[PDB]
Amino acid sequence: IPEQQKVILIDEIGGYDVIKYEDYPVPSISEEELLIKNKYTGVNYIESYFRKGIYPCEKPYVLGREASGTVVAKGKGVTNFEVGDQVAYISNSTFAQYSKISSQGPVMKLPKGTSDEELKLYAAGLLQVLTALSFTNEAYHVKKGDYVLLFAAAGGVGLILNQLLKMKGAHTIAVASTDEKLKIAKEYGAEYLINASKEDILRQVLKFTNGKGVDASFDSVGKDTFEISLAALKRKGVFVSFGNASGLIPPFSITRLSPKNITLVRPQLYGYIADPEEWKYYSDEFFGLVNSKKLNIKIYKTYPLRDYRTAAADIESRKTVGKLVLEIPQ
Amino acid sequence: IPEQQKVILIDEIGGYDVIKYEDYPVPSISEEELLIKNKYTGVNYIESYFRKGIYPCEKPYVLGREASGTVVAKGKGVTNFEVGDQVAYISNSTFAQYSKISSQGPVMKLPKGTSDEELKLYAAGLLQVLTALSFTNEAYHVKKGDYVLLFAAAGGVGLILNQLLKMKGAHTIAVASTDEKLKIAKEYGAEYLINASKEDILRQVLKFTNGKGVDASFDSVGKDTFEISLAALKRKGVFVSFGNASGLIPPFSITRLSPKNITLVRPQLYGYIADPEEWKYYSDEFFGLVNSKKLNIKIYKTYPLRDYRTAAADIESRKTVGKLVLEIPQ
Ligand SMILES: NC(=O)C1=CN([C@@H]2O[C@H](COP(=O)(O)OP(=O)(O)OC[C@H]3O[C@@H](n4cnc5c(N)ncnc54)[C@H](OP(=O)(O)O)[C@@H]3O)[C@@H](O)[C@H]2O)C=CC1
Ligand SMILES: NC(=O)C1=CN([C@@H]2O[C@H](COP(=O)(O)OP(=O)(O)OC[C@H]3O[C@@H](n4cnc5c(N)ncnc54)[C@H](OP(=O)(O)O)[C@@H]3O)[C@@H](O)[C@H]2O)C=CC1
Repeated sequence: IPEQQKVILIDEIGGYDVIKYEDYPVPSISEEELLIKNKYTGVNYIESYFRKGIYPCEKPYVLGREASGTVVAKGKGVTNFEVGDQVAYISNSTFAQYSKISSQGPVMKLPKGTSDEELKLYAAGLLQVLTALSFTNEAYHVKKGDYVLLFAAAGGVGLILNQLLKMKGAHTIAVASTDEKLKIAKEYGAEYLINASKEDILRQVLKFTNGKGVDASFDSVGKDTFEISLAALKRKGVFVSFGNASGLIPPFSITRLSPKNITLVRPQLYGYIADPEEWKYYSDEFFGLVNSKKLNIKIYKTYPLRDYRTAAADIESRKTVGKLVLEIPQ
Repeated sequence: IPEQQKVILIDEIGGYDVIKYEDYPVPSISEEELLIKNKYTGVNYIESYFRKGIYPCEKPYVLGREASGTVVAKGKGVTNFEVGDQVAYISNSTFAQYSKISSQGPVMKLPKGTSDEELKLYAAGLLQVLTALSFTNEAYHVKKGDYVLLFAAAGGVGLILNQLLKMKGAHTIAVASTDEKLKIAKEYGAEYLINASKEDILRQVLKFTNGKGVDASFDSVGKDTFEISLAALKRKGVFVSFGNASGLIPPFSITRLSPKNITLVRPQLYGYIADPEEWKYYSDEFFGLVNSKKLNIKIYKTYPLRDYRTAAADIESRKTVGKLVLEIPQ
């Protein structure tokens, strides 16, 4: 195990030029930790918030949220994992050849002899599926018959949400920026389609819901959609605001939730997988759905780790559908 | 039916001197409305928000939220009520000898022979019981074994919540400004007591919840308890912010709900009794609980309508427990 490795990091906030592919230390591990050599890591929109200074982080800051790979070292007290075990896990600093995580943390042991193709699939699906599952179970518990507004409907999280909402018998009103995206959203389970580049979103939502509004809004767009979601919600509806793609929602007076008794939730994945029991619940569900092919994980493109800047530009351009994946160099 | 009556109104914002006991027209009614002669009307803290300019209202503004009385006139299209019916109802402009409401609104027909004491009881209990029922059913669905933080615990809504939370098998952590008030909260079902005037609230909450925090906070205090509730909540906890006794909560970034996946609700009673089906559900439940004295309605003091200003001063002084009621001389 080397002293140094290649990672993607940022030294400061800014545009794509601040993304660096550089030598960086391999982390040391404690008695309960795993050292994992990564093979694949998923691209997630959140990296843009850190890069732009929307979310704070101590810099130099190694990027990444999830990875799949192989345990190459373990602490003295680790019995639930073996060296050579193939794993998928949620962790920072995963745009890297080597990352560490607690053996008690959000790491799942994959079946022995898992292939590289499957490893890529798990790296592509893990974070976004866990997010979709937990947000539709706990943030707002989606019921059969619910009308649900879904923004960024053909994106990574969006395509998983489409599938889950269909499975649950919800009526999904999908919003995306092109007709070609909405076609894919439909393929993935969306019932009603709104092209935000052509149509009045609120007017269409009210049309599809008989003027009543939606039971819940799963809205990852933030600033530019806040007023639309609030207006589109039915009385007693639930607003799950879970992203900032168009910017942060400015500070608001919670009195605005009152006329329609709107419930507000601004969740993050971590808070639903924080215990071993919560992690086992959702990671087991993730595995079952993906393995049985009940959930499809659409991969837009795979890029070498050093090409993350291209992936960042692609996803932020709004051109993409599904998941972008980065191949970690051996 | 007279053309003129007496009411309590405000012409402008300010202190108690702006509360006026004034001549005012008896309202004209539409074909679907009832005219009700009031006997009793409850005091509610919300009147302070309108008087101080915290909540906007068109002035001159007649005060009141709830009353009990007798139907003295109805519109030609009304068949679900008769002249002579005794009623309990939720309506504005009820600090008055005569008020109107839609026959399709939140008004309930009381049994023939309802006594004067019962009329008083219903006017004392209606708004606060409906609030407590709906907020513990829908705003946050209280479960057996939940730890629940309760501010203003010996107040009108507070004493109802203490009783309901106990009935549901929840564990109430009651917060109030004196030991004497807390003794009453305990009598009404509180399991834990915190004197906000001399204790470290968060430290006591963490003691009582064994470090976990509360499952929900029912917090009617607003500005000055915002931070404490957020800190006191368990991971995945629900914040039911439902009053502004200390002032409005200033605008804040909803990302502050993210570290603990906190659900936020800022409900108003109306939004849970907005249609005939919802109104029937909660008003039937209110009646059973209050008529049977399963729920106790503590009356602090009864004032004549003309003396609302003393009641306003009393409740705002923080010296009161339970409900203040206004009696209208007939
Ligand atoms: N709270 C949490 O724990 C998590 C939150 N997220 C959030 O969910 C969202 C989806 O993540 P992910 O699947 O990685 O990304 P996506 O693949 O969905 O890409 C982002 C999409 O957002 C839409 N969008 C709307 N407005 C803008 C804008 N002004 N600029 C750029 N894109 C915009 C675009 O679709 P279109 O053009 O069709 O509108 C774009 O394709 C992100 O906002 C992300 O931050 C993701 C995972 C966990
Ligand atoms: N959202 C809704 O639909 C409804 C909201 N409400 C709200 O619920 C709360 C209770 O109403 P109600 O029972 O009528 O009133 P209360 O009888 O509870 O009287 C208000 C109590 O609030 C407490 N309080 C805390 N901080 C302050 C402060 N800075 N100034 C004055 N009082 C303070 C006091 O108790 P202590 O000294 O022990 O702290 C006081 O006794 C109110 O905030 C009201 O606006 C009521 C009904 C419906």
